Amino acid sequence: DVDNASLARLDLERKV
Amino acid sequence: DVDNASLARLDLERKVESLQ
Amino acid sequence: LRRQVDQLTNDKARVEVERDNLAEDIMRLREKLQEEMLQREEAENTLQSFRQ
Amino acid sequence: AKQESTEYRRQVQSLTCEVDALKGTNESLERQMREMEENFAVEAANYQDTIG
Amino acid sequence: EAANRNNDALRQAKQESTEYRRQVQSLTCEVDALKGTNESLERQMREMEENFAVEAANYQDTIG
Amino acid sequence: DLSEAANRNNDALRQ
Repeated sequence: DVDNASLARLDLERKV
Repeated sequence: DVDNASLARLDLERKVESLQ
Repeated sequence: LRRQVDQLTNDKARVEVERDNLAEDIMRLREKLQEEMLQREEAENTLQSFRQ
Repeated sequence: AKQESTEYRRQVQSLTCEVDALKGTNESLERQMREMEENFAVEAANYQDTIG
Repeated sequence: EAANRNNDALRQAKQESTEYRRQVQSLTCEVDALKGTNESLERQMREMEENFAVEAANYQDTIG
Repeated sequence: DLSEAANRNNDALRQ
């Protein structure tokens, strides 16, 4: 769930 | 190790909050 | 950088769930094997008072 | 009849601890299912929020 | 900024969830271990019911 | 405003 959360962080980073 | 992964995830959290 | 993140963290999460299954089975087997001890290791030495 | 009533008392006491341990193993599976189910509810919510 | 306080809640709840899933699962298993302890403590009370009973009756079989 | 009010309601409903 650090990986499942990090794949979700990269979709947020793509916005950022 | 879980704290270091939480420091990584924490920059993109505070960024995507601020960028609204 | 973030494309290196997505491809690195997920092949690690594949290897980690290939171990999380073993650690869930051992933790499940602890609870059961301790319920087995709760009867068997009481009976064992209690019945050695009676072995005499 | 008192010796038979003392052997059936050992069978009672052994079979009580054996089925109390199998019940305690089923409650241990119930509790491990909860701690996986608490993760699954949190993983579903984190995934849906991350997508939206 | 009234909206950033909500984006911060959504970013902190993701960080929180990484301990919260463990806190939930530990407090589940510590309740569940107290529950397997309480059924097994009533088994110590059954084995005490037999102990007070054999103390009362089997001692008077030895008097018999 | 509307998106982060909708995120707050989603996130209190996740907590």
